[PDB]
Amino acid sequence: DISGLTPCKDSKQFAKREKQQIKKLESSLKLYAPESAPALALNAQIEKTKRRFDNYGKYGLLCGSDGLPHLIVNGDQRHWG
Amino acid sequence: SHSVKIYDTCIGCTQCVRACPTDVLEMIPWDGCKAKQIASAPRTEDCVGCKRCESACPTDFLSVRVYLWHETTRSMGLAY
Amino acid sequence: VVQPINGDPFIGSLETPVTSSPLIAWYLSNLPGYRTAVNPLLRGVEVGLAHGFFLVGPFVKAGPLRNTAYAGSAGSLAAAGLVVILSMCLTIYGISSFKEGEPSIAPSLTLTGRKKQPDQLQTADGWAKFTGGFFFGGISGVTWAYFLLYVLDLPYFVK
Amino acid sequence: GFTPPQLDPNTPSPIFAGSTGGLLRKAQVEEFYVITWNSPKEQIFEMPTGGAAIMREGPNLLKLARKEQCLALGTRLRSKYKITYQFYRVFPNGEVQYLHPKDGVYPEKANPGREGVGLNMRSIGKNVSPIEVKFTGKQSYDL
Amino acid sequence: ALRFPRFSQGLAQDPTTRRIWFGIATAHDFESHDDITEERLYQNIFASHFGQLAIIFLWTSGNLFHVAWQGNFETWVQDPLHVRPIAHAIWDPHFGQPAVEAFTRGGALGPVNIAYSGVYQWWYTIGLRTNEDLYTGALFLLFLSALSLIGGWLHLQPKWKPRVSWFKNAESRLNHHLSGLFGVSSLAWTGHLVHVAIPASRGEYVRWNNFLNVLPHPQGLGPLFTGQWNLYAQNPDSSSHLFGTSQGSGTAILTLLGGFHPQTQSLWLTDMAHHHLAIAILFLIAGHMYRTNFGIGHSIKDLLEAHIPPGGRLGRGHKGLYDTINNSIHFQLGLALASLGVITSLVAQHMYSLPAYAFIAQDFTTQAALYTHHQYIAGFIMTGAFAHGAIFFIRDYNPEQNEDNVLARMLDHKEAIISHLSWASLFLGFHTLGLYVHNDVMLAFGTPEKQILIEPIFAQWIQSAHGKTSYGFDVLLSSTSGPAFNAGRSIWLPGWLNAINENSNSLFLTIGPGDFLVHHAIALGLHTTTLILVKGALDARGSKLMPDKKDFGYSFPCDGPGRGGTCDISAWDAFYLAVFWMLNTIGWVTFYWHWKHITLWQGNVSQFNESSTYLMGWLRDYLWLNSSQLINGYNPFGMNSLSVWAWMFLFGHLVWATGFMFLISWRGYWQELIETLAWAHERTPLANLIRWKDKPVALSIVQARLVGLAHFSVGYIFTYAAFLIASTSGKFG
Amino acid sequence: TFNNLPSIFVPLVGLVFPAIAMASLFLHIQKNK
Amino acid sequence: KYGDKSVYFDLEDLGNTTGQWDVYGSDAPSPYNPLQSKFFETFAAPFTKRGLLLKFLILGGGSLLTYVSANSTGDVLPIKRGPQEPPKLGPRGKL
Amino acid sequence: KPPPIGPKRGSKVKILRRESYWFKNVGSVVAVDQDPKTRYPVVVRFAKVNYANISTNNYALDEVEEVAA
Ligand code: CLA
Ligand code: CLA
Ligand code: CLA
Ligand code: CLA
Ligand SMILES: CC1=C(/C=C/C(C)=C/C=C/C(C)=C/C=C/C=C(C)/C=C/C=C(C)/C=C/C2=C(C)CCCC2(C)C)C(C)(C)CCC1
Ligand code: SF4
Repeated sequence: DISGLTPCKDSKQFAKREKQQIKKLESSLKLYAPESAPALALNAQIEKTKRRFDNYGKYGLLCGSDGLPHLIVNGDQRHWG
Repeated sequence: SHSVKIYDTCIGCTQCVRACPTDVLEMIPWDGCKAKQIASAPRTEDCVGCKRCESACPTDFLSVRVYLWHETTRSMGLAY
Repeated sequence: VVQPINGDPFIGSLETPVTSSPLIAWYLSNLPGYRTAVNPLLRGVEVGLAHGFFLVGPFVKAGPLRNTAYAGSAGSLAAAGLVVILSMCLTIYGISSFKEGEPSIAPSLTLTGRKKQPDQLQTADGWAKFTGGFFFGGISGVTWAYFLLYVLDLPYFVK
Repeated sequence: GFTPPQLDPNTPSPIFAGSTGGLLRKAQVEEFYVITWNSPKEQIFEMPTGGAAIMREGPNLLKLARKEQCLALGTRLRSKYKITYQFYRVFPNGEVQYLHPKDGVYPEKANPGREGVGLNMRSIGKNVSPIEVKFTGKQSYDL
Repeated sequence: ALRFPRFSQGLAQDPTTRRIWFGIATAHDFESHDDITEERLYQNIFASHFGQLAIIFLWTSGNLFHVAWQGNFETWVQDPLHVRPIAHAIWDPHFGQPAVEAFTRGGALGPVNIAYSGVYQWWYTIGLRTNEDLYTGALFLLFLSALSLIGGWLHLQPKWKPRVSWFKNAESRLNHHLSGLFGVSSLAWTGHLVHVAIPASRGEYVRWNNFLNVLPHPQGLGPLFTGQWNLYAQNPDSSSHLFGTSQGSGTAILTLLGGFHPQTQSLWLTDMAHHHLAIAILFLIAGHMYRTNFGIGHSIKDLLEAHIPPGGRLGRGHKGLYDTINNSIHFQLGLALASLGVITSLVAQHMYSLPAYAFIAQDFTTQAALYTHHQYIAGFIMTGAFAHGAIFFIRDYNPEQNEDNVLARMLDHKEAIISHLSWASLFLGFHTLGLYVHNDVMLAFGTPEKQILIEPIFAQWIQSAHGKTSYGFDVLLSSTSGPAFNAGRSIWLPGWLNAINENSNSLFLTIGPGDFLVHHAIALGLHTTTLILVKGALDARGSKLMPDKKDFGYSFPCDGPGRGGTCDISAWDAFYLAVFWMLNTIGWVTFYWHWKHITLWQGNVSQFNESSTYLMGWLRDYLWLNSSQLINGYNPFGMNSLSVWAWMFLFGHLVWATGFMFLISWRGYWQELIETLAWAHERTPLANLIRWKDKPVALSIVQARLVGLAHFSVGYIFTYAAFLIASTSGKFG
Repeated sequence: TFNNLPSIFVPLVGLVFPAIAMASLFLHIQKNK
Repeated sequence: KYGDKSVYFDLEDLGNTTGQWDVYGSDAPSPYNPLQSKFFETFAAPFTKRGLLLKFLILGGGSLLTYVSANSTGDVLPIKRGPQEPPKLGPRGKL
Repeated sequence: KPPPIGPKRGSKVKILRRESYWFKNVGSVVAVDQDPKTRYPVVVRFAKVNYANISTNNYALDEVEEVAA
């Protein structure tokens, strides 16, 4: 919660970034059949995005007002990763 | 015009003057080296400053040395 | 007939049809730039008259007020101004190139090898007379071009 | 007082159809560096003013533009054609200064009879700094 | 010397046209002029400084005169927030009637130019509420210019001709300059602010006819002589003050309440008065330091010979440094330009944040023009400081008179300095460009959550160390229990806190990862410009490639193609490439400034905080977006007031491209081209009559370098001025 | 007349002062003593 | 001798050698009429002193320029016509 | 003296000449001109060339100093 940054596991705009990217990749997914290679690759990228956002949530990253993970370099023990 | 100077580190290899396209230099006898000759620069008025002399001086830094100075019509290499 | 200048191959020029021919050399030799024998004042008068018309040309029809009623008058006025400036730069040229009384720096020789008289135009007083002729001729040519645009507007193009 | 100048006479010039790299007004008010050479045969050489010239069997004469032109020509002559050459300097007043060997020998053979000038009897690092010659005409290298 | 350069017979004996250029360019290099001395050098410098002061006062008088004659200042005083300043009128006879109609602003009967210099705000804050005031000021500054001119004339005459022993009096000069020229000068400025500017803010106009009668404080000088100075801080314009009228005003003249005036969003005039007073005390005390004709004081020579550390770390210390500075005018000039550039950047960094002029924070083009101005000026002044240090190391540095001293031990580890500055610049450029590119890609891959966003924890810590509660560090001023907050709890911190916490003003902006990255770009620029300049200065005397570089001077083209090649080897060329990197650095600084501020003023700080972390945001959301109203200054259908800024924009583009000609192309192609041209002119009939007097030649390499940099920098400056002024004026947020 | 003074001074300055200055400076360039 | 077979270095006639030739400078006499020549001589001899010509040119040209620009109205140059249009209020009120 | 005056042929030597490329760098003496009138007899051969692609240069006796190795 340092530097005025909310964590990403309890951020609103971070989840909004997630939803927006998922809707963007789904808009490009209603043009192919759900079993062909393009739709399978799009679904794989979708799961990649969702796990990416959830991993950035669970690591305790700090997401600012713009909703993107702001890395802390000061030397805080929580942010040595 | 330009001020060409030959320092006492010269080995007398005659490349400074065999490279000089304007007859500025000339080898003279000397007693400071095994070759018993050193370069001199009488005709510095004909010196354009191309530094072909010191691009052919095989010494630690240089023995011949061209100093850019008052540029006249012949040091500027003008046919007009 | 591209043999060199005066048959001299180590001079930087050639007697090609454009330079040294019976027609073009004659034309370049009987016009007021090269009339080395006549005094420079008449030469400058001729030169200034010609260039005054040549300058009034592209000031009336081409200019900021070409479409207005002030096209001819103000264009001729700008041409006279450019003429005054040209006499100005000619004047500083005559002052800067040769001082007061030296002999002419022009060649005293011709292609045929005759030791001709030097062109007194290149002297100080000669160039001054040439500049005076240029100014007089140029203002006169400007006002005469204005007069011809005034009284004889119909044969010339308006567009 | 061992080698006199040669005082080039009215020799013929090479056969050349004329170029634009020739003598401009510099010759008409300043020097123009005549060169003289002596050919064994009527052969063809590159002119320093651009273009090809046909040198004449025997003595030749060329008035090109400047010192570097005649010396480049003479070096090409001596290296490619193995020919003795000598060139001059012709001021507009009339004097003809002899310049290339100035001793009858080219300026590579250290032949005695030439005084050494432009000669600083030291290594090149032992020149004084400019502050030591501040406000003096001698810049750094004339002591 | 026979021809135009009377100061160098080597250029007068030059039949070419290089002599004109080199007589222009070396006109002011007195210590290279022929047949001169140190006396004449210092005296010409003194007369030149008089001429510079004359030009400065004349230019200020022109500003005042044109604002009084052609301006709308009397209208700006009434409604400053909603009346546009006017620099000067315009009579351009090339103008078309649409342009006469568009450039008619500020309630003028003719075309005008809007004063983006802020002179209106600064004149209005110091009194000067009529055109007659500005007329009197302009006439007095004209008198001062004539005064400087006659002074510099007579100080050249043999009767009034100071000797070099007088110029070298570096202790009397220091004492006098400190005490008078700073302390008494700021004291007189306080005596203006207390007698004129504050009364002009508090209402009544105090002018020369009635400034002896008007008490600046109702108890005149009793509080000062009796020590009761607190009586000058009783009614400090308690937060309802309208600048220029007695409503909500007070009686104080000297305060430390800090913060900003609420109406003007500027600093209090009483704070400025007390400030200039306090620093006047400090400078008047410090100017009684150095030894003079009265027996007491310090000798800087022994101050330097005494500051030699035992241990030999610095070696011979500062021994022999007084003599190598006082004799060396280039060392004085280098130190002076160092300090001047740093304080110029300080002027910028503190006028954007702590504006000391009424209604300059709320107007938005002057606050950007001034910052950009003073920062480019500071960058140039800094490049010049280093260049003159290089010129010192060549011309005026005597290695024997300062052997093994701080300066000599300095030149020893020049390779260490150059290598570690190279490391810093290489590290910064590598990393920060990599991060900007990573973010460019992560946006280009639609994954902005993967960006390298480093929150600037240290600058945010300093901000929270000054009272900014936008981060929650609560340390030394945001913590109420901190003793630093408790000390100034009753002096300045209420105003300073309601200023720094107010997110409308521009001091201590809320910074984010883009600010971190562009600050590191700035560090790259500073370290790299420093690298180039320091390397040129330390290799000015020589290196391994050219050890006798001191003998060739500071400015020489090269040393030939031998030894691999020696293009741009001189310290002048280090200065050159450093001017390039300086323009780049200040461009980064001012781009950062202008975008952060235009986003703050528009309201969408999120635009910067989201888009500044990837370079396509700067190319799209700053350059492409804010250039919308500029390039449309004149369309195929009509024009507007920003036509001049678009024309200047393209003009600067043009010269910035023309510089690439002199930089990329070098001398030889142009000499050959001029040889062909000379052939043609000497064999073209009717122009054979005309023969030049100076034999035409292509520009010398060092010259053409300088010319390319002149075009390059003129284009940099004019382009960014056009863009900044037009973007901040097309909207004013 | 104050509105007519730019019309006198701008054509004066920006055209004549170049005439005077550039002419006199070209003469100062092309000089010999 | 300059006219010998391929000889171009007559050291006496250095003009023919260096190329000093009036390439088109005809020395033919005045082709103008004498009367108009005398007319132009008498009517342009005032412009014989180059210094007085320069002073006259600069001063009279500057005078005529100032006269034209001061007596000309807005009909011939829009800058003197003035706005003849109401002023637009700038952004953010006028600031 | 007719015996050698300078370092031995092969003695790795240091350069005290401030203007040379190999300043404060070691060398390898390949020859010493025993004529007692030349100014720079010490012909050194270094390992790395200078900017002119030259690995050898003449040095004086006082502009040279042998190392303890
Ligand atoms: C107290 C006596 C005194 C005073 C007042 C001065 C005053 C001055 N001397 Mg000095 N001088 C003195 C004694 C004095 N001298 C003595 C005894 C000697 C004996 C050796 C000299 C020798 C000497 C030399 C050799 C030279 C001078 C020069 C100068 C001038 C410096 C240039 C300038 O105006 O910038 C003045 C700058 C400031 C007042 C302030 C600069 C920095 C501040 C901190 C910046 C921040 C505030 C900023 C100003 C705010 C601006 C806001 C807005 C209003 C724009 C100045 C007039 C130079 C000159 O011009 O020659 C005439 C010069 O070359 N002096
Ligand atoms: C063995 C490799 C090696 C080592 C140990 C060093 C060590 C050093 N270099 Mg150098 N450097 C090297 C290679 C090396 N460099 C190469 C190949 C280049 C050309 C790109 C440079 C270019 C360079 C510059 C321009 C600068 C340094 C600097 C430095 C210093 C700071 C370290 C730094 O910032 O990294 C610098 C690293 C780079 C710029 C990236 C290049 C490094 C490459 C990737 C390593 C090459 C390894 C090699 C090919 C593998 C062979 C393995 C072998 C078993 C076969 C340090 C003394 C700086 C300095 O002097 O400041 C004190 C400085 O300014 N170096
Ligand atoms: C965008 C243009 C640009 C860039 C990138 C640079 C970059 C640099 N300049 Mg500057 N410079 C420029 C323009 C530029 N300059 C201009 C216009 C001039 C005027 C002539 C100068 C004048 C100048 C001087 C005078 C000096 C520099 C210095 C430097 C170096 C500073 C150290 C640093 O930050 O490097 C970090 C590295 C980089 C910025 C390189 C970026 C490229 C990446 C990292 C390479 C890897 C990409 C890829 C994997 C490689 C493969 C590519 C391809 C073959 C497949 C660096 C190489 C200084 C120096 O050398 O200090 C060490 C120095 O003294 N430059
Ligand atoms: C053809 C293009 C052109 C030209 C020639 C002009 C001409 C002019 N404009 Mg501009 N203008 C133009 C297009 C043009 N305009 C366009 C397209 C716009 C956009 C719509 C404008 C917008 C505009 C504004 C907004 C203003 C002008 C002004 C001016 C006048 C400036 C006064 C002066 O004499 O300057 C003198 C020249 C300078 C100050 C330049 C200084 C730099 C020089 C090059 C260096 C000098 C070298 C050296 C130190 C001195 C030696 C002597 C030297 C003579 C050689 C002048 C009449 C101003 C005006 O009317 O005020 C009177 C003004 O405020 N113009
Ligand atoms: C080349 C050369 C030269 C020049 C140089 C230069 C130009 C330099 C510059 C430099 C610079 C430009 C520098 C800067 C610096 C800075 C600093 C060093 C800073 C510091 C700071 C501090 C210390 C702070 C403190 C504080 C704070 C933090 C805030 C608050 C307050 C206080 C005070 C507490 C010379 C001539 C010299 C000589 C020769 C060589
Ligand atoms: S090139 Fe150098 S070492 Fe060789 S002869 Fe000439 S001066 Fe002597």
